[PDB]
Amino acid sequence: GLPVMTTPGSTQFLTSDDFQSPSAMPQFDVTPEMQIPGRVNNLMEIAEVDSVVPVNNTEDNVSSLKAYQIPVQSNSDNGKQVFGFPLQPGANNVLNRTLLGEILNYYTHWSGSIKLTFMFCGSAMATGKFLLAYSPPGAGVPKNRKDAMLGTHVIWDVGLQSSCVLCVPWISAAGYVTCWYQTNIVVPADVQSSCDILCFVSACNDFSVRMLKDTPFIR
Amino acid sequence: GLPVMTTPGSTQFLTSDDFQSPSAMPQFDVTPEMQIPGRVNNLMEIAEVDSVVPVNNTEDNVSSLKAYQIPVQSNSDNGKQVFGFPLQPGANNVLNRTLLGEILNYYTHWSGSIKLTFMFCGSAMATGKFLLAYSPPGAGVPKNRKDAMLGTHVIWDVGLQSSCVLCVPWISAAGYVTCWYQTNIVVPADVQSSCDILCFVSACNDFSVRMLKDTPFIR
Amino acid sequence: GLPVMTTPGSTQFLTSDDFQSPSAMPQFDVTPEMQIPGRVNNLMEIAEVDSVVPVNNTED
Amino acid sequence: SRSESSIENFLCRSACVYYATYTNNSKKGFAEWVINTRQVAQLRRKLELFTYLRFDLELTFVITSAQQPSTASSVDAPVQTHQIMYVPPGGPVPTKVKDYAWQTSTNPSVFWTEGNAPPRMSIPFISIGNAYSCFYDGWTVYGINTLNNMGTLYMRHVNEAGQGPIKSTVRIYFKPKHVKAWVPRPPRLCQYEKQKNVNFSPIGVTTSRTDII
Amino acid sequence: SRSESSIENFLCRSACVYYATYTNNSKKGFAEWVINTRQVAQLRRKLELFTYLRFDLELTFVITSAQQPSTASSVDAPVQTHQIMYVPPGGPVPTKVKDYAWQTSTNPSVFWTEGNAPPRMSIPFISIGNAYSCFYDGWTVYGINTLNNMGTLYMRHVNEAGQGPIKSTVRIYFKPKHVKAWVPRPPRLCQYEKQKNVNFSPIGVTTSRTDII
Amino acid sequence: RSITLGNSTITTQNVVVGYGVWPEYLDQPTQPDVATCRFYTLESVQWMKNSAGWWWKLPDALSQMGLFGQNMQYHYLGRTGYTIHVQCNASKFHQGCLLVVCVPEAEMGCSNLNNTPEFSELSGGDSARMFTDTQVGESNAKKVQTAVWNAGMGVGVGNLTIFPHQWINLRTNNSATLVMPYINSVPMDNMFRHNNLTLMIIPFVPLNYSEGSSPYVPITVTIAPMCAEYNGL
Amino acid sequence: NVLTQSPPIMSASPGEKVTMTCRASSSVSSSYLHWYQQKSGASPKLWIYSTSNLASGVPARFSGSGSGTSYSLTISSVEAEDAATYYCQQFSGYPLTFGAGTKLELK
Repeated sequence: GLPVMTTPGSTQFLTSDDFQSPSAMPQFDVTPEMQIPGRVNNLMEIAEVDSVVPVNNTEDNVSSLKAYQIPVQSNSDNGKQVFGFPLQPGANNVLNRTLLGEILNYYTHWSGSIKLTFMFCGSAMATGKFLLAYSPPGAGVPKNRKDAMLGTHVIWDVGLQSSCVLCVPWISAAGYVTCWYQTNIVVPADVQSSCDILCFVSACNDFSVRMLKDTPFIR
Repeated sequence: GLPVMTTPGSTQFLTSDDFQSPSAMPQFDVTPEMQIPGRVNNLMEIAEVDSVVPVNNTEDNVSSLKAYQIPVQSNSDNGKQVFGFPLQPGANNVLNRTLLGEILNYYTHWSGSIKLTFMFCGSAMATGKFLLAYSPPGAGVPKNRKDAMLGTHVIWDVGLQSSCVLCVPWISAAGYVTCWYQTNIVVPADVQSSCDILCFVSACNDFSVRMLKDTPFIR
Repeated sequence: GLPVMTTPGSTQFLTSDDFQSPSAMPQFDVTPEMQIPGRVNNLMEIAEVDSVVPVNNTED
Repeated sequence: SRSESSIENFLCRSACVYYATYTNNSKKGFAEWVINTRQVAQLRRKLELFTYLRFDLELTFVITSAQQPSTASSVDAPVQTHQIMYVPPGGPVPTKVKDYAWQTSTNPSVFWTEGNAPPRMSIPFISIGNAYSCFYDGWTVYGINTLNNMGTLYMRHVNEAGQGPIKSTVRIYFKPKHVKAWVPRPPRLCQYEKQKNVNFSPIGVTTSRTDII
Repeated sequence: SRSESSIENFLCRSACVYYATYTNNSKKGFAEWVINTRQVAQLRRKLELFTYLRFDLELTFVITSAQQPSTASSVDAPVQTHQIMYVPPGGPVPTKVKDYAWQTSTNPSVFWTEGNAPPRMSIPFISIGNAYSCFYDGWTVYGINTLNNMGTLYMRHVNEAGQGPIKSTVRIYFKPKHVKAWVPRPPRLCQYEKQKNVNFSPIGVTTSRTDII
Repeated sequence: RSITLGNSTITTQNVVVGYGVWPEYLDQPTQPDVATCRFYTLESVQWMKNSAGWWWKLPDALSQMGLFGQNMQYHYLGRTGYTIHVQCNASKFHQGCLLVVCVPEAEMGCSNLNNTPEFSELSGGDSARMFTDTQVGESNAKKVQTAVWNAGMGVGVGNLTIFPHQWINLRTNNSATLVMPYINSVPMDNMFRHNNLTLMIIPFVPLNYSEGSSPYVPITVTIAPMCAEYNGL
Repeated sequence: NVLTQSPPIMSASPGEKVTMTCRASSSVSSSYLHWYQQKSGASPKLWIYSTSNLASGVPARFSGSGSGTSYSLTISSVEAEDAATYYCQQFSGYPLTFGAGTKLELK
């Protein structure tokens, strides 16, 4: 017949191949398609949406809806820390179980930038100001309001707008996203002073993942 | 199906083949290139550079930097040998561990020509003359300055230039590269008389190697 | 894959075949030719020359 | 590098889903596996990121053998042959090793002799609805959805026992092909209890730390 | 003749790099090899003529077998099957013969039955930096460079032990393919002590002679 | 003659450039180019009679050096080319010969055969480390083996001419000049854990002089960074 | 790397030739083997360096030899004033080990 010659690696099962296969059920006349809404072509479209960050863990709020709420009250000392969390990946941080951080646990190397949106869910009559400090990797965490101001920051006037966006990069000291009281919460009579803040996280649309592995969130 | 017919030498592993192979990791999206300087396309570019020849072995200079230096002093007898070394390959010669001779030990047959550069690292006020004799394969080693002059040679005036080039062929009595005092080293007052010479070797750009084997410099 | 079907006389060694063979030494860069005089293309050129006949055997 | 995060590169990966043994002379040795995606917990968590899936199917069987301890006197065996029968949804089902439903003409089976390449077979999108459904909020028993039924597989020897027992294991490999996915969904936080359902026991949202600052 | 001295003709040659044994019933028999170029001293001295290398990888496994001394009564065995699992850099690693990490879906493995052509597989340039680095003057421990990590390979039988022990050896062959090289470097004069590092003890420059003339 | 960079000025009268290529520029890396681009003259070493050699690890000798050292603690990453001016100044009555060679990725070897050297021993910051012409013993734990005929890397020291180099022969020459491009596998690396160049100066022919002349000769190294840029915001 | 000298005690009349040897455990290079001489109640003195070269101020009756792992020292004519102890030093790695000592008494 036609002379052929079989090479090494012939009658083997390599589990990561792509070969044609004999169909078990021919002549079946498979069901046609249908336009169902909401098609996913890529996993980066799942990561681009906003998700609430459980930034208030504290070992008794994790089995509650209190894990998402940052307490803000009108204290008596000017200049204090509201919250603060590092950007160190994987070692039990707070962006881990979120909807962005569930995709980045399926890969080993990823690198890009992050939107962080904060929303002040207090009264409509309450006013104040906040600092939103970001420390770059290498610079230490600020210990005063003053040297937090000397770095990069956003001053967030609550009475003007109720939402402030801060975009940082996140790569696989690595960073800090602390936030500070600039002024107190001034409130009228017959309005409550204990207000809360919610924090949303997203993907800033321009980044990449390599070398898929399996997630550490399993037995 | 299609009638085929397998020939002898089919399901064998010949270690020197070139066959297509099934990739273990597809869909990986390999890292792209990058312009790194200093690309090697051939091993003859490694051989074309100049390297110092340890021409002063003498069984106690080999664990030193003295192995590279040829002693030159102002003696009292006119006509003497400075150095001399055969061009017989492999049998413990001095061009063996050099950067040219490390490539020619990976092959069995090689044949071409050799640049040999000498450099007089003495004072700027010292003068003299040297003969640079080359004996061809078949002719004996010269035993006088006179019959060394009657062959092929270069007279190297040190006071004019401090570098003299001599090009010989080297094929896998086979040759000699002896060198002789023509005149003494004339030196002024308050200048040292013990000067040294360094010797560089290279490839003269036009030669070929065949039948790669493994080097004898291993356990 | 592509469906094939092996016929009789497949994995045999017939000593008078002509098949392609995998080279043991590739990348060797074989020595080129050279014009040597006196090439033989056929054995009938050996037979066309004259040779002396031992026609006087006689056992001694 | 955004081609590693596509839907095909995320889900078209091979995975061992089942592992069963069967011996030829013991009259209750034959394997059986109802094809479901909820078998291995790592693949299940990936397919449950989407509500509706649609894919072809490709299965490969790694069948090995072992010689069981017989009595004596020179057990010699020829090469063994196995049968891997695939029952479509709504087909007759065997219940013994010598049964009629092995011989039915609508259940396609492969026959494979030991010592060759493993027996791959391929199954198209076999359903009446236009997509497989991972979640189903309703009754047919709550949350079953009898429309995404993919069939069953059955394994046995075809040689009679000659002199000594021989038991064999099988590992089934699973590979979704040409995947389309719709309506993304948040990934599971709690652990998996039972295969059939979504039942769970509550757990905290995330691992905790000592102070907020 | 200058095509024998090219970089591809110098380095794209096959070389046996590893040799390990493993037996099926002894519960501590399975092979393991972390892929490094510093295994055999003759290939290492050739790859250390250059600072940065970049190549594809091609591996071939010559697996044989041997019948260990069993007790008695007619050991008969079917054809054996082995599994060769490749763990990428940063993957889960087995530690026993019955472990979960053999069954993971991201570690591609080949299954090969004895008596066929040997099991070749091919591995691309798997790194994040743009070149493998033979030398690294820095810390991550001094001079390690965790970026040129190529993975690990693991071998085992897949058949259970039937009547008698069987031990198997494996020889791994190594062939760089489509090689690019940068920044040449002088060849080593001293001998090799440890695999990890460049540590040495000093030796003379060359072999000596009696007199200079 | 009398070239200047920023607020410094050195003077020169033969240059050898790298692997043939000239250094040039490339989240987003920012370009600081005027503030630290100047000539950083390190202190002089003394070439005596029985001297053996010197070395400097190159993105570490400029770590305590002024605003260049301030730009390193503020930045995680960076990529930099260099320009090295080496001159020694002796009379016409001295004699010697130096090899000025610039080695990329020079792994040193420890004296103990199991361990690895330490950071205080591998590189003195803006200060020259010395080769020796004896052996460093095996008894001390973490020290660099500096047998100069092996150049600390286990190799023939005569074959060090394959790196970009220059000879300084006192009879004919006075200085050397090197222009070294950025050589690395990654395009931008950790600058705190990697010393990607090493500048070695080895006297092949030793210094000699008659009685009366100055008994040692100074050597002066000057480094000027070319096309430096870092990563951060 | 230890050195054994033999014989430990050596006696010979003046005017004859006598020799001693110093055999190393491993290979020592020919340039790193030296010979010393220590009289009774005095410091040692360097006698022969690098196995063949006489030191300064030493008489010409001595000549060292040997290579590899076996080295020796020969006295062509024995006088009366050169009765002392002779040690051999080596260097293969650190430390620098000495011999055991060979004592020469005249007869």
